[PDB]
Amino acid sequence: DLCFTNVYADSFVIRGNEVSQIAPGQTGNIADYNYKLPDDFTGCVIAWNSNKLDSKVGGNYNYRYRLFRKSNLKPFERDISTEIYQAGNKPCNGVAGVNCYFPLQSYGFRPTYGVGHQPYRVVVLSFELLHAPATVCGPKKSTNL
Amino acid sequence: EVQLVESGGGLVQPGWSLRLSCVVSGLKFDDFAMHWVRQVPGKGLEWVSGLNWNGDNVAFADSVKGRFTISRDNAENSLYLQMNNLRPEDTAFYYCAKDSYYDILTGYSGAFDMWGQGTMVTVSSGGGGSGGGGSGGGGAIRMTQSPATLSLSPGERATLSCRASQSVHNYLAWYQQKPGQAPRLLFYDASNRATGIPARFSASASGTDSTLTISSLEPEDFAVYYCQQRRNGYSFGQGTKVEIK
Repeated sequence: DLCFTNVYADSFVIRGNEVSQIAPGQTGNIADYNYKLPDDFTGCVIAWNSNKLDSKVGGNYNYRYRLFRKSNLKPFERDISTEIYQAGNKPCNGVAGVNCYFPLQSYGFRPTYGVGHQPYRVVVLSFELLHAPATVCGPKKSTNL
Repeated sequence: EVQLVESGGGLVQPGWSLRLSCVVSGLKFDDFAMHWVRQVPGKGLEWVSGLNWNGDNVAFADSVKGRFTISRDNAENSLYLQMNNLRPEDTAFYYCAKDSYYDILTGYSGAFDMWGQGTMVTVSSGGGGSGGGGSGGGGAIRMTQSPATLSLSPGERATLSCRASQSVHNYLAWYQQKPGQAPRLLFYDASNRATGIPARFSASASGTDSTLTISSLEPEDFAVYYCQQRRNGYSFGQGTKVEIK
C-alpha cells in the first residue's frame, strides 16, 4: 500500500567473503570504495550465491571489481572510471610493475573455492520519496463485485 | 629505504596512560597504512591494531577494544597509540608495521613488509592480574605446521607445510625472525617470490595447504618461520623455531 516516487536497482557480483560488510556504515574496502549504504535508509540489499553461473575454473575474468580508492564513496555516490592506481610513488605509466597494481581487477574465480569464497549476486533496491506524485504503487485490487 | 623508529617503551606501574610512537621515513607514508603488532617474550606473535592510510579502516584487538586509542599523521609520518587502565599482561614487545597492500575484495592488507625495531613495554611493578574469560579467539584451530619444530644442519633441504583450518584463498604470509635480530619478510601470498629472494627459497600455496622449501641450508639461516593468515581480525601462527640440530 505504501506508494513511493522513485526506485533504483543496482546489481553485481562479489565474493562470499565480504557478505557481512553489507550494512549501513561498515568498515572495509567494499563498504566504502564502491558504495557506502547510508546509516538511515529506506530500501535494502538482497544477495544470493550466484557461484555456478558466475564462476569459471580458469577464472571468471568477465566479472571484475574496481578495487583501489583514496576516498570513501558516500551514499548515493557513483564512481565508475578506468584509471590505473598509484600506491608507492608513481602509477608506473600504466603497466604492471613494482608495487603498482590496477584497481579494475578481475576476481580470478574458481568453482573449486570453498564456501567462504563462493561469489554472491548482490543487488540493492533503493527507495526515493520526492515531491512528485508517488506513482510506483502497490495494485489497488480491487475486490470482487 | 623505509626506516621505522619506535619510542615510548620502558617500565611503568600499571593503571595509568602511556603513549607509543612510530616515526616513518623512506618514502611517501601517506599512501600506506600503519599497524601495531605484539610479541609476548619467548612465544609467538599476536596482533594489536591497525589504522588505514586515510584512517578509514580502524581495527582493534578484542582485549583492548574500547580502551586503547590509535591515531596517525601522514605529514610528519607518525603513528600514535594511547593506552589506559594498564594490567600486567600488557608487558610485551611492540612492533610497528608498514602497509603491504593486496588485491582482493575484502580490503587492503597490512603486514610485515617494512619493520620497526620494536620497543619493550613492561607494565610489571605491582601485582599480577588476569581474567577467567577465554572466549574463542585463542582457542581457534591454528594453522598446523609440519613439522612443528625442525632442527636441520646447513646444506640440505628443509620443507615446512602450513595447513589452514579455513579457506584463506591465496593470502598467506611466510615470515622469518632472526633471534635477537630484526625479522625478515620471506614470501608474499605464500605463492609468489618476494623481490631479491635467492633461488633456494621457494614457496607455494592454494586454498589451505602451503609448502615452503629451503634448499642448501646455511649456518645463518636458522630462525623462526611463520605462516600468517588474514581473514578477519588477523592473527598469527604458532611459529616454527628452526635452529641447529
